[PDB]
Amino acid sequence: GCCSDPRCRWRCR
Repeated sequence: GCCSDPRCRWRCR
């Protein structure tokens, strides 16, 4: 998953 930064939290949210 890339939900670690504000530049890779696309589908994260």
